[PDB]
Amino acid sequence: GTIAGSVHVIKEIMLAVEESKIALTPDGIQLQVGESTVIRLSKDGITIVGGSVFINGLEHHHHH
Amino acid sequence: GTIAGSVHVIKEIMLAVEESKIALTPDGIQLQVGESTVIRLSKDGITIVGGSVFINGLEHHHHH
Amino acid sequence: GTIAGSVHVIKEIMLAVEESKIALTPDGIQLQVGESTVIRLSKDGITIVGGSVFINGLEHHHHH
Repeated sequence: GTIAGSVHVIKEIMLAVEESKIALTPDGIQLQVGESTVIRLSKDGITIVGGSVFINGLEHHHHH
Repeated sequence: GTIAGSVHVIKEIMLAVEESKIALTPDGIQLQVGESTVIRLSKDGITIVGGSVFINGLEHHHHH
Repeated sequence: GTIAGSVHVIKEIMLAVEESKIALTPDGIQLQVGESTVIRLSKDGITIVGGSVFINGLEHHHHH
């Protein structure tokens, strides 16, 4: 399905098309596609995760 | 021009101001400005490209 | 507060929930949360800054 919504009572903006979503809340911003591609922004920083992440042609590998 | 639109018949949300665009589809999310700055998110990962990309002050150079 | 708005006279789309904002203008796109987490996209490239930035589990440290 698809949802585009802005609500204040409880404060959220959501844009969604199936599994692709952008959400804004007082805690920050999340962009995601499916279950494992996610960019999250919060007051304290940013997390970027993806099965493959490429930045200007160079792959950023996983660290555990 | 400028466009902000949500459509389901065919499933897409688009936010555009001239050459700056964010689009959501069932395939993922794309953010772009002009023809060569792009962040794309898909089920399988993320690509980030820009003439200059800086992350926390450090430049990420191009790899071919 | 919360704001979701599209204006053309002067050309801007803004999505905001308290300190979390996404703005599109002819100059590009900015996503931010609070005062120091920011992703900016412009015709010339991309800047990503956050108190902590992690990409696929690896921290990207600050360079001055």
